[PDB]
Amino acid sequence: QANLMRLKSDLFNRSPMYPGPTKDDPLTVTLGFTLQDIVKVDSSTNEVDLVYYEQQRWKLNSLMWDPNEYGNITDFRTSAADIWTPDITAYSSTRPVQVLSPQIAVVTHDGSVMFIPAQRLSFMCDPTGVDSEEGVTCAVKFGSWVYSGFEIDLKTDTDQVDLSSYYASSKYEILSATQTRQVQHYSCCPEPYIDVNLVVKFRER
Amino acid sequence: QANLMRLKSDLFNRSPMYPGPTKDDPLTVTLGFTLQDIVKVDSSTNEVDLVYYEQQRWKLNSLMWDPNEYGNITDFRTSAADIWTPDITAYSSTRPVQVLSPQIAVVTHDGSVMFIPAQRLSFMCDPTGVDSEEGVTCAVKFGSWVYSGFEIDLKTDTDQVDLSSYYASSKYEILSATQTRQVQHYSCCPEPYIDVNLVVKFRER
Amino acid sequence: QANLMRLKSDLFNRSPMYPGPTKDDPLTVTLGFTLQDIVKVDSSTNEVDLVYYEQQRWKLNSLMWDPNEYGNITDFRTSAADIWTPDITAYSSTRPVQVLSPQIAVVTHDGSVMFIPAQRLSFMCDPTGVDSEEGVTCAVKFGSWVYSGFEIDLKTDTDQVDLSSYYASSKYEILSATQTRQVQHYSCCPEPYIDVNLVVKFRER
Amino acid sequence: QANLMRLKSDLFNRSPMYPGPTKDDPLTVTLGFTLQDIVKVDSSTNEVDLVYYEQQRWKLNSLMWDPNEYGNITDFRTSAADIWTPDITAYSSTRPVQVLSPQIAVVTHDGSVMFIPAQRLSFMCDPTGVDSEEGVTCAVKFGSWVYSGFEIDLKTDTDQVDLSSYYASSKYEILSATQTRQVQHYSCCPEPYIDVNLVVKFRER
Amino acid sequence: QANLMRLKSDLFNRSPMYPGPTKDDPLTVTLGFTLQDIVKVDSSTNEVDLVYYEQQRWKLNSLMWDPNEYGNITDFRTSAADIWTPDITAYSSTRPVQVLSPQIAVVTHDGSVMFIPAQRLSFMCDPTGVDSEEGVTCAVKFGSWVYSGFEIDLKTDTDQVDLSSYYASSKYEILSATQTRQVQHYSCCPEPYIDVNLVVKFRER
Ligand SMILES: C[N+]1(C)[C@@H]2CC[C@H]1C[C@H](OC1c3ccccc3CCc3ccccc31)C2
Repeated sequence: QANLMRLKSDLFNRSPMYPGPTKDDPLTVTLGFTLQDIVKVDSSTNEVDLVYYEQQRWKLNSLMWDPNEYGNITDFRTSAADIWTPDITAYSSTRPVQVLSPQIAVVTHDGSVMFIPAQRLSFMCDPTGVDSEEGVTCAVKFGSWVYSGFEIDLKTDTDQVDLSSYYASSKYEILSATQTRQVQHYSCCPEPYIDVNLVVKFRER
Repeated sequence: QANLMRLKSDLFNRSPMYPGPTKDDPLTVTLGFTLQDIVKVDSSTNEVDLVYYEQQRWKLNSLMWDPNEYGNITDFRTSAADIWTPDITAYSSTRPVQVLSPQIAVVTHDGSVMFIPAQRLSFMCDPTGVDSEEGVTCAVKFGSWVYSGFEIDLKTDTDQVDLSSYYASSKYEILSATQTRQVQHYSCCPEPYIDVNLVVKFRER
Repeated sequence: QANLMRLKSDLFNRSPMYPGPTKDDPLTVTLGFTLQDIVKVDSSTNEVDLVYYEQQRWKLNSLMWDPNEYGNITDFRTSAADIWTPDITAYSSTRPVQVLSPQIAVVTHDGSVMFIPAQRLSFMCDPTGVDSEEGVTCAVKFGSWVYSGFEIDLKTDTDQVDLSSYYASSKYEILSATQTRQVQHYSCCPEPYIDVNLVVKFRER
Repeated sequence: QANLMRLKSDLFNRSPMYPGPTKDDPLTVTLGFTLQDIVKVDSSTNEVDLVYYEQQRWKLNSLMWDPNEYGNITDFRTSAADIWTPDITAYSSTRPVQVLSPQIAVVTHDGSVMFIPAQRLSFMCDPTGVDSEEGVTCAVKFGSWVYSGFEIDLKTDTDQVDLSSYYASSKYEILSATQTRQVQHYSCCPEPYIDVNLVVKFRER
Repeated sequence: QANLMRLKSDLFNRSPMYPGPTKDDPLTVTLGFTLQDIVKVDSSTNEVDLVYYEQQRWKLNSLMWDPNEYGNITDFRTSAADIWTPDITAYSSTRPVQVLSPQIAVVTHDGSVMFIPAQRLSFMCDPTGVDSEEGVTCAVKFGSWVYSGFEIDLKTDTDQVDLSSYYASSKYEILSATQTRQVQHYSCCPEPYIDVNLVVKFRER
């Protein structure tokens, strides 16, 4: 602990916080979903509720250190409030997202940060058909709220949503779940926007 | 980031916060709504739930900078807690407004601030009739809570509410949505009050 | 803003906060209600929900200033957390009060403070009869929770609750609404106890 | 206010906070309940909701002063966060306790503290029979969560729960309410444990 | 109190907080559950609510002291915010956990910390069958959210969940309740994660 205390002190107290990316200085955030459960479906409001882990990865120069200088410490855990985090948001939620997990990130010597909040999300989705055999399809985009693709580049490692943790006895079985990077384009504005479209196909039972 | 850190430092640490407008020193706030979804109607309580983005714009001299002096930075993003924000409020909500988006603002070198929170709002509205053609109409005024028109002047760029992001599969289709600036007077009160009246006409299906 | 910043600095940063009234040094708070809507009734728990504005006024010597010394500023707005506020509470609520408005007060050069929070309140009342023509009476008292009438004297400008903003299409029409100052005593104790009794008579439709 | 500011300063800023009682240095806390309302019973979960005021009294040497040295001030009010408070807890709640009143205490020159939070509490309780003639009896203990009877001695002034404020039109009439100090010995532990057992007998109507 | 104040000062003010364990410096946390009540099931959403005490024990060198140097004080109580706590989390909750008890820990001279928060948890569980005699079996996993088994080793004293406080009149009787230590080797990674699998078999009545 002697060493880790010093490391944390050097990174967080001697330095101002990282002010977020700029166009001259962009950042890549890697996003990945582990879909845990579809909890609730509401025919009368068209909200559906998901529980998932949202994996977030990025890398900052200002978070790098030589392990040799800190008793061979390769990585540590720290409160998410101690560091900058990206403003990744569901574009079509209907309630504030509920955080199910401690807000703690893992920081590695190479400057990598990994942050994996578990969340319950209510979002817009017409479940009409979910009792049929062919099921229904819903979609929610995740993106930075205020950063364009010039400042924050979104990325996935795979378009397969991780289903290895899906609640086996959920009221709803998952037929397919994909996470797809998209580049929104508008004649409002001569610059791109990046989101990840979480598309879930599911049915009852 | 070298430059942005210094810029934020110069603006926010060396200076006291902006103390809000005065009558000798008023401020114009521009308001605009992007209506996302009418989520829920409650006929027994006459309450209706909206999800929308509320675009807010204003301009402060104390937030200006010459880009040349900060590595050609034209704008940045910052926590809304870092700056003064107007106290725009729904005049007839029945529950505290739920914030759906990160509280982050965009500040431009000319001193412009842009803040676009996503919100869910329950407000007073008698939905009786919504199951027809011709549908039902509901209104809600948004205004400063404590500043008169002498201190804060409200404005819109257009009386058309932005409907380009309305949930196509909402339980409710929008017939029309306007945002209209009103000045009120009141027997009690020498000074003018300004609001923007959000009027939405909608029906089921 | 040059002057207001100085004024706020002089009042709030050079001075300790006001520590609340004492018996040798009492305070008068003026209370008034603007009743906005009766939202819901629950005949199964006997709770009713009101939305109202609660007008609070009091005056502190420590909040006075000569406008001439601060560029003719007569009054300003500030976060309620910057100043002492009285602990006015509903004596018979069943849920924590929900705050519907920004917590901002108006301070005037004469030492007056005006604070007008919008609130939603669930309180004990038995609505049995509300479907009749002659309606039903509910009452809730509000006073200080911890100050006796030796320290805080409550007062109203009028016993008429302001009904000029009542939701015209509420499920409940208001037959009468009064706000009445009351002094009780307790055996054990010389000190008088003050409250304002909000009595509301209402019926369906 | 001149004197009170100084008194508060002397007690709270020049001194560390009181660290809580020890076995060599125990503390008596006096508890009393004012039962305001039984809001609901839930027969499908065995939860029952109470609204009450829980009077708490204790006495600390470190909170004493000679009134003569502070302009004859006998007592003052202060935020409960300014002082140590005992960790009195319902042993069988099913939801976090909801605070209904400002968190302010009254401190007297003799070192007495009085703290009276109003709360809504959902506890365990099988209401089966509450519609019958004799109705039912639920109980909930209150006691320190982490201090044994060697550190915190609980006490009541009376075993009668104060019913003088019970909502006359509650859905439930109170047949009897007692508060009884229990010295419990657990077979895990050599220390004695105290609690106050709030026993309420009630029925419908 | 003279001595305790000094002890707390020496431990918490002169020293930085404990920065959490590292692989070169791991920590054992001992977990144990006291199951208090199964409160509610929702066969519609497949969620189940438990109330339990979660006993947590660990030991830190930095929390040791010689009782002789502090007036023979063997142990003390302190706010859990004053010390590091492990990030033990339910892996399959569907709502944020509700804390029912004061957040206070007991620290012993040997460096032991004991922390026993009472909680209400809604987690994923298909109750279909609970009305039979055989009953239904449900399972929830608890463990660190961000520390691998290289940093935090979980342990139980017993695989028997403590049932000596179970609500005798709960809607649900407990047929069996076990807490079992597991080693899991999830998706991405070469490093184990440790969990305690809380398995509860129950039925109505
Ligand atoms: C809101 N209160 C706290 C105000 C008015 C109703 C309720 C109860 C009352 O407090 C009294 C009281 C009177 C004299 C000295 C101390 C106290 C506080 C304890 C207490 C306990 C039971 C009933 C009344 C009071 C004052």
